[PDB]
Amino acid sequence: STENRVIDLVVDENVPYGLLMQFMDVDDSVYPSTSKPVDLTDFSLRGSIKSSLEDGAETVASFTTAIVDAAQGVASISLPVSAVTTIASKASKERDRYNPRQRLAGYYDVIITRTAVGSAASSFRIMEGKVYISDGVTQ
Amino acid sequence: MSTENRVIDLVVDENVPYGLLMQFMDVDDSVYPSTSKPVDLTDFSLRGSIKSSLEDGAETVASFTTAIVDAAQGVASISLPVSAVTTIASKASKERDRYNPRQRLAGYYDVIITRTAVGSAASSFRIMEGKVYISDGVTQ
Amino acid sequence: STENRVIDLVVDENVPYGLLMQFMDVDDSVYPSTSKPVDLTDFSLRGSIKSSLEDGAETVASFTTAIVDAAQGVASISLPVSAVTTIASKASKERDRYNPRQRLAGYYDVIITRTAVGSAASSFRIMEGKVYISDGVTQ
Amino acid sequence: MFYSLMRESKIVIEYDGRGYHFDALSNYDASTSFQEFKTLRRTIHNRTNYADSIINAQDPSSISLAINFSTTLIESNFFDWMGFTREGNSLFLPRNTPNIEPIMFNMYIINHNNSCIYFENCYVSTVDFSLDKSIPILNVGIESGKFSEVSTFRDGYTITQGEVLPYSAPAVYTNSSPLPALISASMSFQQQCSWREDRNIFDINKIYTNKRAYVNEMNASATLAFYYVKRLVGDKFLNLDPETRTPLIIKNKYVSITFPLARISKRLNFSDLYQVEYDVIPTADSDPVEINFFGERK
Amino acid sequence: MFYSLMRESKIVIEYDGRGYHFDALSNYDASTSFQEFKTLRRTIHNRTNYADSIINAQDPSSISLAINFSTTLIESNFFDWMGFTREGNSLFLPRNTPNIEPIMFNMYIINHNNSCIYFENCYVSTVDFSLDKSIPILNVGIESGKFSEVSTFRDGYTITQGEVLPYSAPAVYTNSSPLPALISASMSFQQQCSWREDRNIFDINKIYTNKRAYVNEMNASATLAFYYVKRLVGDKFLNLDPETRTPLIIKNKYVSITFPLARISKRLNFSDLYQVEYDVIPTADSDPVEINFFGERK
Amino acid sequence: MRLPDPYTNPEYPGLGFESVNLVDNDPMIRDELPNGKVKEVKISAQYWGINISYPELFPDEYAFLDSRLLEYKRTGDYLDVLLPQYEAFRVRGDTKSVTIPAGQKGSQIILNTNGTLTGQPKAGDLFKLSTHPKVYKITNFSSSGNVWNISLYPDLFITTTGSEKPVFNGILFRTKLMNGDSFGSTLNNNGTYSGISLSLRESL
Amino acid sequence: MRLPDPYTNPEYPGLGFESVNLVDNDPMIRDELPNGKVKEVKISAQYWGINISYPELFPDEYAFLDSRLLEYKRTGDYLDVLLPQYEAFRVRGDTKSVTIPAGQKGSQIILNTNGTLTGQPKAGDLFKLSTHPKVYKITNFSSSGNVWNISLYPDLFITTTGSEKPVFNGILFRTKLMNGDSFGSTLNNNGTYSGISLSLRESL
Amino acid sequence: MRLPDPYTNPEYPGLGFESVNLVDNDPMIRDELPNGKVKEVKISAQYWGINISYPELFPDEYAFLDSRLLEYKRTGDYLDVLLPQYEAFRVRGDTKSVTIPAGQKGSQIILNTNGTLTGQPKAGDLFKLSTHPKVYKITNFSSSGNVWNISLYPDLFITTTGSEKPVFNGILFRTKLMNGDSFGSTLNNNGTYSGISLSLRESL
Repeated sequence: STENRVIDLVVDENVPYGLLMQFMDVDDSVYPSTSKPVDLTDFSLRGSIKSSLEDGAETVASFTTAIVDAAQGVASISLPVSAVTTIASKASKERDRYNPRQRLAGYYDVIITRTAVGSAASSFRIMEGKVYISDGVTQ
Repeated sequence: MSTENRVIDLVVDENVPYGLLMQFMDVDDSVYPSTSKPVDLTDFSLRGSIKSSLEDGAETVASFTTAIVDAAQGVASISLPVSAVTTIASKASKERDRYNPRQRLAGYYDVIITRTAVGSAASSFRIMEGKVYISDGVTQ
Repeated sequence: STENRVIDLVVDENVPYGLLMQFMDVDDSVYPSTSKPVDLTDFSLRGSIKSSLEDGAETVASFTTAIVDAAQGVASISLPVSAVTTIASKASKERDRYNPRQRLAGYYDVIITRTAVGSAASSFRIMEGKVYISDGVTQ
Repeated sequence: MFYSLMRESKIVIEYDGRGYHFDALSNYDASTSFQEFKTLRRTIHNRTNYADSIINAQDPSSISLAINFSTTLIESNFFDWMGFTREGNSLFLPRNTPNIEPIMFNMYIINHNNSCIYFENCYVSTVDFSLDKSIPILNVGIESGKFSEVSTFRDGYTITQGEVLPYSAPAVYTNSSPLPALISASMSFQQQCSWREDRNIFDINKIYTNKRAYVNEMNASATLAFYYVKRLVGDKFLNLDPETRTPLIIKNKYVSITFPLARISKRLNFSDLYQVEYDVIPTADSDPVEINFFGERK
Repeated sequence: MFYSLMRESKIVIEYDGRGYHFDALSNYDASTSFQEFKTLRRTIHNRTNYADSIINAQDPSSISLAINFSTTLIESNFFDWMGFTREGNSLFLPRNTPNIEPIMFNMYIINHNNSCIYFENCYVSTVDFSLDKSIPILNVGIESGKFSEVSTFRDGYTITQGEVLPYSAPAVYTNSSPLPALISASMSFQQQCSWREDRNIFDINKIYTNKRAYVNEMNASATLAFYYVKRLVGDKFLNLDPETRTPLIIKNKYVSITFPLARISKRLNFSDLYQVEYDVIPTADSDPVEINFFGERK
Repeated sequence: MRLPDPYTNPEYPGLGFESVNLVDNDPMIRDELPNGKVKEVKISAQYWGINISYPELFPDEYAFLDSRLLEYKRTGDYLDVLLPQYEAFRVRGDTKSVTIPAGQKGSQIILNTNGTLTGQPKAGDLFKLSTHPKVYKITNFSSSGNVWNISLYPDLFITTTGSEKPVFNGILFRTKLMNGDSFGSTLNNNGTYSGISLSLRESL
Repeated sequence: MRLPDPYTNPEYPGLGFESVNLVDNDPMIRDELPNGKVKEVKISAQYWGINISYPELFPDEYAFLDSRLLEYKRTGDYLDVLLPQYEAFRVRGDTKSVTIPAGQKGSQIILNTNGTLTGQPKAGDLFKLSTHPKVYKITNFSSSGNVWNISLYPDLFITTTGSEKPVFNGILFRTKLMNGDSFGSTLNNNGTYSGISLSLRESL
Repeated sequence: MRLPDPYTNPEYPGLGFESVNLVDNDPMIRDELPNGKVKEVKISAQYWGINISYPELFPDEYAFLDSRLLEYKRTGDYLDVLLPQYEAFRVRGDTKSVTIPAGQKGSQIILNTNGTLTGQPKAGDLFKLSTHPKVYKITNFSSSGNVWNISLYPDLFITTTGSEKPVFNGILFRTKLMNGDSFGSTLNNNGTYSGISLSLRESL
């Protein structure tokens, strides 16, 4: 995977979450800013959130994945408001003294996969890190 | 900049109706510097609230009376009347800021914009957050 | 320059692993170093993952060598997701200091070989290091 | 009356209309001054003794802050403001300087009783921290153009630094091979800007303050101190020969500065125990230098 | 692995194919370094941030040794190698420098486990010792052109320094009349050579090491510190007037530096107890300066 | 056309005059006789020479200045130069009710202010007529009631027709840019333009 | 032909202007009249002059550069250069469907984009006609919908024939070398060619 | 006769070239018409100018160098100068089985390598014929099978007779020492000679 590229997602309470990626391969040896959007046809990403980083952990939520634009390279990872509410319910209560809005919910990963006839399994991990819930008051 | 960007602090002045003027604008910087256009704010409703603490059981001390002054041009306004300001001032902590004695902590707040429309894009975003402070006054 | 054979592999749990080695032959006689790729003829790579260096150590897994595009020098080393699961089963429960997701699974090394290209078995080790399993959350 | 204590202060940096109150501040130093034009017009008529001095400019201020690492990683904005490009929580050193002028911001130094000193047109010119056997701390150095005294100010109630990160021993690697016997890894990053003085005859009888500046260069550097250790007779890995290109990383549990290709120069000191000292700079064609900021659990 | 301790070392100087192991060494200091050519090619096309640095030369090393006097007088070879002519156990300062280039020799700094640092093309550039109320010791200063790491070396098993000479109080005379109230007699001798850098275009893409040097001048000097003492009112022998030519000798039980004719300049300091300071150099037509080395019983 | 200065355009602070040089150019034929008497002859006219120096210029400041200079060189207009040190407002009022008697061709203006002007001009100030572009310096001034006696350095370049109106404030030099035959500016690798100098000459 | 630069040959970053001096060279019959009036007549054609200074060039980069320059000297054609400070792509679109009505001489020009171009060319930017190789400099801009009115510093060398197409991007100066007669390069002991500079000059 | 360099004589390291200056001397008559068109005329030949600088020289190094220079001035021979930066070996093989068709008098050599040469020459390298001492620089090279198309900066000083053989490696400049009319070197009091410079010119 990308151990050096761990990013912590922040989901707002009482708000549906949305995050969009762009798979866009580059080759700047010919000239700088030579980037071609990767075709995402017949790609299906999927992921999950679990409370602890070990086997036997209780699953918290599964992202409602989608492919917004095929052949344009714009994939999306997201989950509805009810799932965010479940995350907020399951999240820990060890609030920081100087970041009293963020609580830890669990760990997440998502895997992209190729399901092409004439091909084989091409699962690959593209995201890794933790899911932090930001508290909300306006409901 | 995970959350550092959409957080600012508001200081409502006691005995004065507080009104904050917002101007949405779609600024393009990655493609080219110095390019910005207003956001068509039609069907982009706003709503906000204030609470004393972040716990599950918190008191709704006040709530912004948001209004879209201009449908286009991306101009909106969040404001609360004099009664809400008085309620906030009464329901605020008695511990005064040392660097500015007139300011006392009132609570936390959020602002969500709901772009409900005919198109199936009923998304919601939290565009503001922070702490609410009350600035004491004497003119009454 | 000098030697940099020691590189550590971080394989992902529940995801198949595949590494792409672009073999190359750089020479610094001329100031712009020659980009000549080695030509992969009569070459086979062998690699086993074995816990600890002591004699008699059990073979945790074995790398599956792929030789493709011999003209331009590239090659692939891989192992199926079942091999990944077998590796993750025997990994130690202690986690790495810098990343709380990696766990030491064993050691490895791949050995190039020429089989009677000139009636010589010119086999030498290419690379080496430690294999780290990265605990997943998706499954 | 009201005295002003350094311990009773609060430093808030104003950028983009938001206040970045930088708590976990170990110590800061600043000064303000004015520039004078003092000439003595001694003539054969009157060999005078009294000079003709007029204050016409504000000498730029040099503010230095020492900030502890924090769990919310607000301190990475100093790399962000100094010119590094951002992707996630990692800061890249761009191949070319993006803009001619640096990123300008204002800074407040708050104190009790509505007392404040307002530094304006500031830019981050130096950031260096030493990964050592003591708690790491990055000393930032900013230069101001105009300083002023103001009554009301901006105070960062929400944007603040969290708890200081626990100490963790540094370690420097080549690919994945550890380099033995580390002593002190010191990293240095700079944005060597220069003020463009445009004091003209339209500013006569007025106080001039510097306003605009341009970036001469950006760079990333590191000085590594080791003990002279050899494992073999005539060793090839550990010696005193220069290394034109070698992948280096100065890694910690919470930060990792990566040089995809490095130019290393070595220096041996015949001290009580022999010490070798590296001088690591990125090469000509090296990929952008990485600076990762891990809050907790990487 | 193998660490390198200064206390566990042995310094052997290789001259004429024989190893002069200089024991009775109080302390030595040395360093090695490389010269770089680092230019930043910022252009209007690409205002780059990555320099173009290549290591092309070895910076000359500056090794300093502090050596105690010994009964076998091996340390006088430093005067011998620095250019002084020898007759018996006395070293003369020649009227003219004998050769254009200094006397070159190699030096080893041995350590355990076949570890060594090989300084080559060395020359003795400075030798000074202070005859005082502490044990005398002469600090020699040599400059190297090329340093290297070698496996096997030269170790002076036989040629070595004996036991340190016992302390003996210094005394300075004029002919045979003692000079009263001595404080500290410091002697200095130099061979102020200069490296001739001949780095040319045939050395491009290679590491250059200095190889040849020429002697700018040799000299013998001494600074004498006394207490301001007068025996008569309007004394003629002891005063502050300069002395164009006067025979001087700074004598000890084991060494005696002789100036057949000296140029003395005096300097009075109004300190707690008045101190006069001499500046002794040989005159234009003075006979060669003597340096006698008495082991035992003169 | 006005040369850009930080009065009209303060957003470009680099366009200020780092140092001006008001050169007095009055060519004369000077001959020194052996009897110690130096004799001068004046035929040609006197023209004020202005030299402007600039600091390092950012791309936008240089873009504005170069656009203005190229507009000048395109339309063949006359650059107007304003010197701040000569903008002290002493004489205030209306200059339309003041009358200048005609036939004055010497080096002295006698004008009846008609009591419509407050204050008095100071020696060494800048003075100009409303019908001619030449700029004069007041060398002496004596006021006897409402009639003023202003003395000017350059001999009157025009004979007063009686319709001229004195101008004391807001005086500009109708200059023409010299050294424009080979005009350039080097752009350094740091993005700033350097080596910009304007040698202007009063082309009345 | 094209002068090598990091845009054409990115593998040689040593190429590229350390400093470029874009001088204006308009010869003129200037005459200083005795009355103070300065009269100048433009007869000789104007030509931009480009002075390029190179940073430390390594042996391979200088080999490429002087190979290209010697090919220039051999085949005798013109040497095109692309100034990068004027490469701000401020006008998108394809200019083939842009018509310039025929019969236009002088600084002013009128062109109809027919609703094709996106972006406004601000003053100070470059401009060049498709047919003629002369390079102008926009001094003022004014548009009324699709029609654009552009004022250029040098007068249009040739009258528009109704087919010339605007070129707002990738403008190359058709220049000739002026240092060819005695052009030497010094090699240091460090291994770099130092002080390489060119004095170009636009031809026609 | 070869000029002493640290290839043949490494025992004298002071004889290395501290800095070389390959000067391109191609005198031309350049005339600039008022219509902006610059025109050139070439009659005389192009000769490579080489300038050598030296560091401080010890007595033995100076003795060797001076003996060689005096031998040159005695026999009236031609100094051969070798530039290390032009000694990259690309083309290897035999140059005797390669054929050059005759009648080639332009600025381009077409030769059939007959498959006897490995590698290809690079642009900007040094090329020379075996029957003439003039040194050429390859400005362009296109290979279509075995026939090579080498383009040279100086126009061919000879017309190929069909017997010439290309020389790619081991090329020396048949120079003649200029400034030999007043040639000297000051000896300092420290024994080293200083102020030695060789201004050489390619006397083909």
